[PDB]
Amino acid sequence: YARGQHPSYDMVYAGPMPEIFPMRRDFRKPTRWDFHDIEKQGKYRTSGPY
Amino acid sequence: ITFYSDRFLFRDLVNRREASYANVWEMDDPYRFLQTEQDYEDYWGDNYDV
Amino acid sequence: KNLNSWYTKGTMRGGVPRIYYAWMRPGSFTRRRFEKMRNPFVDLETGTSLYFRDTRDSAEAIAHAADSKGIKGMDNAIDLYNEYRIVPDLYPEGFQWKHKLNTEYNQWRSNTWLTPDLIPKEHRGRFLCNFQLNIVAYDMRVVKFSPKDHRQWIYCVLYVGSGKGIAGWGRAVAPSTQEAKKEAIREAFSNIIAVDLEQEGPMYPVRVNADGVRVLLYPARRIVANFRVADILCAFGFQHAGCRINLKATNNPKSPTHTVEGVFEAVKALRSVSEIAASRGKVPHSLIYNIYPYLEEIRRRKGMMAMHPPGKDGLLMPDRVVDNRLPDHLKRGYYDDVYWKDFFAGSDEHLNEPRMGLRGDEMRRRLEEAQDTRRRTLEDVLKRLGKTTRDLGSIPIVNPRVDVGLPTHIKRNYQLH
RNA sequence: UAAAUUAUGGUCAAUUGUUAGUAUUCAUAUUAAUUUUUUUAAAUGUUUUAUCAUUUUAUAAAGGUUUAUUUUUGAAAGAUUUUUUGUAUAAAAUUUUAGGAAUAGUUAAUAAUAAUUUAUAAUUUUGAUUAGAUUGUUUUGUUAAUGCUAUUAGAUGGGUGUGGAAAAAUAAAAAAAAUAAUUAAUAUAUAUCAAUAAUAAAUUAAAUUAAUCUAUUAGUCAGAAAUGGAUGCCAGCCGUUGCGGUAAUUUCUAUGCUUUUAAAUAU
RNA sequence: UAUGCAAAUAUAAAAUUAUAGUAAUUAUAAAUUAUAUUA
Ligand SMILES: [Mg+2]
Ligand SMILES: [Mg+2]
Ligand SMILES: [Mg+2]
Ligand SMILES: [Mg+2]
Ligand SMILES: [Mg+2]
Ligand SMILES: [Mg+2]
Ligand SMILES: [Mg+2]
Ligand SMILES: [Mg+2]
Ligand SMILES: [Mg+2]
Ligand SMILES: [Mg+2]
Ligand SMILES: [Mg+2]
Repeated sequence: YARGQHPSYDMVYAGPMPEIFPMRRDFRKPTRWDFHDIEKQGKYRTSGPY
Repeated sequence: ITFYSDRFLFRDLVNRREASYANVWEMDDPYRFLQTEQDYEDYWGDNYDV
Repeated sequence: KNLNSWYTKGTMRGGVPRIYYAWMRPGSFTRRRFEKMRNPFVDLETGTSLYFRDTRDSAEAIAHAADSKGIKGMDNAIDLYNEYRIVPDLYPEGFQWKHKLNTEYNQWRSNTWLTPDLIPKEHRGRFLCNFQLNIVAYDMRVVKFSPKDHRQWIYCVLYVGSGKGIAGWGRAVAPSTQEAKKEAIREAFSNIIAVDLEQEGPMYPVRVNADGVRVLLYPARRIVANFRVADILCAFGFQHAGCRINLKATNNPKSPTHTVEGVFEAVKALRSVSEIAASRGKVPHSLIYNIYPYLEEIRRRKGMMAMHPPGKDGLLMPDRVVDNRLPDHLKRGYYDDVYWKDFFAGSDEHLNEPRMGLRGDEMRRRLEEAQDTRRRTLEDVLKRLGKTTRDLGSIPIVNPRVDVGLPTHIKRNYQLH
């Protein structure tokens, strides 16, 4: 390496870092804009999903 | 977004083509990717053991 | 040392989703046309001789002095699935699965299937996506058909978009409101543009003018633009773009039409980075990893892996002519010891008489799936007795529906057993 | 006239107005300001001394200046027994008015000269002098940005000429020759030009010392939000196209209703 | 009908008018408009 004859491994030779073990299902997290009555999302109460 | 020339890999190409190894273990050891101390510090930052 | 963090770059649009790519653009994903060798290249025999040029010197390709036996390097396949990808993919393969019809894919994955009138022929079964419709403006123009006759025609400007990287805009002048809406929509699908999202926003400034409207599309940390221009740029799935129309916002001309046509024109003038890199005949920094396995087994080819068998080229020409075929009676009991007797039984390809060796039942099966005077055949004798074809099984008759004696039936089938 | 690597290094430039055929930085936007609010100022008597005197105590009055403002240590600092030195007043740059003409105790040499020394003098069209406006060369606002747009205030001639230096006639907030005082920063109700207060502007309570305050506006055609009732080209609205001709979602009034909640409006 | 006098479109410019304080703009070109002696 010191005389510059060592075969280079640089960050240029790296492809994508793959997802190997797939995490988990991300279940839908209830937000303030998901409500079965249009009332619970009011203008006087709810200013946004969170 | 760097654009390399066509022959950009030549130096490394003749370095690889002319390499030689005492045994085959030296040929592919897992750690040939690493030269400086910065390399060893990036490769093991995860295990607080190592 | 780069104080902008890639961690926080972007603009929340609230509910508006946009797509992002984990690595490359999805069209570039499945490469199967080069992998499974469907290309015109392979079909034209020409140039296949070139895999084998080492044959041009006979005593050499035996001797193996030169390490280059192959087109691109040391052998014909060193890395088949890696090397070639180092060219920027200008014309990616895209979606190649034919298991359904184009219209079935279209039907399932796209709302666009429900509105067959709004789409031109070239795009008809071609879309897998859902499109949003945004109506920018309605307006009224007077249309004079004659010096007395006057009609009120209306005028639509809208843009179709899907945040998955595809949008388009249209405008039209028609008699009714609904009419101009539909017209504008098919005019917008005629003009559809797409954007390469590998880069997620323009990497250089685009300075371009629509008619009288000077537009600047430049790289930004997030999306910054007029509300309308902004969700137009969101319709393409741009995270990092930012864009400005006409210097000062008060500058003439300014119409809703102008605002739309401007940003669409600008985006239509944008060049992808890969395209730029190929344009100069150069290798992009992003695509170099593909060369790695190649470069790897250059390094690793020393020693035995570089060695070829002395004397042997791998090309073995035919010399003699070999035929092992046999007359049927010879192969009737040929494989009895290796396998069971009657080895070739119902085999149509491997026998000149497909029905020989068969026991009566299996012979009857074939006709069974297959299906003039006052005489009774044995067929209707069975129908009036109600025995079908199965009950006769110890009797030499196979075809019940022929008019012939039992002895005839015996002699016709005799060679079979 | 060749590429380069021992690989992201030398530390963030990044632009958001709903328009009305077209050409041209020009109405309605944000930020910054004036409109707009008494949480930072303040009262008269300076003071020693050897006595009618003599020592100490040096740039906020006005006037309007654009080739313009420049200086010492001999005072004090300041230390030895007495004579102690030299360096300074000068210049160079940057200088405004839409449409432009002459200015003048006057230049240079002589010299401690000349209200009448000598000379073919000096300033000006490369913009003078008068005259208007104006407090000059680290200070602001806007902006991604060469820009555009601010910056106060303070040196106004001489005439017994003191003093180191004229800066010398109310208007401090500079301890002024014995330690006045430091347990002080609080100053009541005045001013000048500054100094951005609607400080969780609305539900669980203030690890206080409970002291100041009782606090509201807009719109309602286009573009979030409408109905009655009047009115009838009138009265009136008007950021803007424009509205008002008995049915006005654009005027007035009543009631509701709308707002993304430090206000509308004007400059 | 070029012996006196006489600079002057051939473009160096910042929205129209207006002697450079007046009004709020102005200017602009191809849609549309029935009779011109063709076998
Ligand atoms: Mg090298
Ligand atoms: Mg305008
Ligand atoms: Mg003064
Ligand atoms: Mg003056
Ligand atoms: Mg000067
Ligand atoms: Mg001077
Ligand atoms: Mg005097
Ligand atoms: Mg509305
Ligand atoms: Mg009103
Ligand atoms: Mg009435
Ligand atoms: Mg009404």
